[PDB]
Amino acid sequence: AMRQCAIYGKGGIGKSTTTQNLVAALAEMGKKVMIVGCDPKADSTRLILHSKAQNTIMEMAAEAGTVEDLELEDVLKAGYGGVKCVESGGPEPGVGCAGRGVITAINFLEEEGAYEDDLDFVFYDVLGDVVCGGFAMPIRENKAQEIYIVCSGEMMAMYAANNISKGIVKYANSGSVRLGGLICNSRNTDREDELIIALANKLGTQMIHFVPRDNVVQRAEIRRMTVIEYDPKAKQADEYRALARKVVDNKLLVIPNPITMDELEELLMEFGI
Amino acid sequence: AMRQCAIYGKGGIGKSTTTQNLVAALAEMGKKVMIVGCDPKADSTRLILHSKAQNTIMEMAAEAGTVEDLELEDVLKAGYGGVKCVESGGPEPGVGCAGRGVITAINFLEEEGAYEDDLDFVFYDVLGDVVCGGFAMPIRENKAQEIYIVCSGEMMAMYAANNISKGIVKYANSGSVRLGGLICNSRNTDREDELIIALANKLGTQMIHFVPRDNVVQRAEIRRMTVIEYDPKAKQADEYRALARKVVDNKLLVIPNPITMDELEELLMEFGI
Ligand SMILES: Nc1ncnc2c1ncn2[C@@H]1O[C@H](COP(=O)(O)OP(=O)(O)O)[C@@H](O)[C@H]1O
Ligand SMILES: Nc1ncnc2c1ncn2[C@@H]1O[C@H](COP(=O)(O)OP(=O)(O)O)[C@@H](O)[C@H]1O
Ligand SMILES: [Mg+2]
Ligand SMILES: [Mg+2]
Repeated sequence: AMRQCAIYGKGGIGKSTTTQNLVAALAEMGKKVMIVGCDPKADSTRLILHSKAQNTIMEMAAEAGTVEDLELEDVLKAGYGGVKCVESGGPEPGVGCAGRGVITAINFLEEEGAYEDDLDFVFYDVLGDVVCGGFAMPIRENKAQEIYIVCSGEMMAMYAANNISKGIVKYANSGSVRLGGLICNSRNTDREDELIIALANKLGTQMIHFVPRDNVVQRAEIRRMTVIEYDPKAKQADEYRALARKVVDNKLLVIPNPITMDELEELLMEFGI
Repeated sequence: AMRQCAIYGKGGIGKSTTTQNLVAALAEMGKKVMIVGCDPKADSTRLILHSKAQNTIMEMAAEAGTVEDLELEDVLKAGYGGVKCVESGGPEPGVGCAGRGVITAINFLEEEGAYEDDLDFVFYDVLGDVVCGGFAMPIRENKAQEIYIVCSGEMMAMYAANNISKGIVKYANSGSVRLGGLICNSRNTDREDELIIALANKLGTQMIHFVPRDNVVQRAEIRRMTVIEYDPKAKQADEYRALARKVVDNKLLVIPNPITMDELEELLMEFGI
């Protein structure tokens, strides 16, 4: 078996930084992991690959002719800890549906046997500002059974978490996609941990980890590395190791209870944010 | 004539706060303005209307039967300074295309004669994390001739500005949609104004105003008002008045020059962000 997980959240909240560091910690532990980038920004694997980014399936298919002219061994790339990496890509802005590349990529990976039994985890890093097209496909088509939402005390980040949860509820009659937890990627605000715990409880889930804001992230990323590789002794490396451990041990996967806008505002008012 | 403007930018960057305050300042000056909300969050008019939000055209059409059963006088609502307000709405998460309501709304407004000659400005407040579907329609279909992008020193906010600019370039052969400027909505970071000026120069535009981070915004919004209405003497009210004046006087509308990821990273490295 393998655990298929998707990391969702609003743009800029820390999906790719959190995913790549979490996965590096899992690889450091001895797990076999694949990351599938499902965000048009297409830099979801660069810290594993030590790279600028990664050429996308959409780009490589266009240069080869069709996606069938591609071979998996040409598309998947291995980096830190043997983690395997692939980017979906997507159409240029103003052209077609921004999520169309996700559908092409996941189908290609399935057909070509990328989901070999020896994998322990797959992580999809998915744009979450809209829940439609290819960005909804991991939920709609039962590709990621465990959804973890990166958020913060920012109202927009909490709204996004609630919106993603509404999408999970919409497809709960089929497949087995569930909300696994919230990950608070801190903005260094007071009581932020308490706020995200409260939100998770209202949704029916948990806050799986509170990730502190730490400048070591930027110093590692300037050098195209995870904190795990860049400075294994960093306090922030231990934070990502704690997040990885709790993801491994997590057994709570729920159909969430989306809340009203009044509930979100009350949370913010209460915790003095 | 009227000036048709659209405010784009990544989620949570300050589009709705900036738009409603800018428009309040324009109304305070004696201009006649309409705001069209083009973000599924659907709270782009609440500070003009003193409201929780506004019921959307998609919602009202469903309750009436068809969009043709709606009357403009039932849909448009007037608030502070006589500013007229309408919300597009959109499908629930996981269902259909998140931007579909924008197409329905703009077409309804055009057909029903909402664009009366006495209007001086129309502002569309548009989700910008993806540039596709109804979110691209104001650009693709020549609805907003002047695009202003709210951003900040945040890398993701600058990436979004570059992405929106790529969409403008894509449709420059038809219609007359142009980039009018960048608005820096500050994160209280050092040299942020210099950084956004540099980005604007690389794109071929200008930074039309630097909006400071000021807690008076939250105090006004808790009370469902713009800063302009809440505390007309606030320093931040004068900031929005300066932004409004410069939008009124702006004559630079360009086909932008999108930059490479290396250029963005160099900007960030240079200004020590
Ligand atoms: N815990 C953290 N501490 C410091 N910086 C962070 C942290 N998490 C993310 N960042 C920074 O935030 C920015 C956006 O993170 P990213 O993972 O790219 O967001 P997303 O993938 O959700 O768009 C990056 O520059 C990253 O270095
Ligand atoms: N200049 C500012 N100073 C302080 N808070 C701000 C400022 N601009 C925006 N905000 C706050 O940022 C949050 C997001 O702004 P909003 O306009 O809703 O973003 P968007 O419409 O782009 O999603 C709001 O809570 C708003 O009060
Ligand atoms: Mg990312
Ligand atoms: Mg808004």
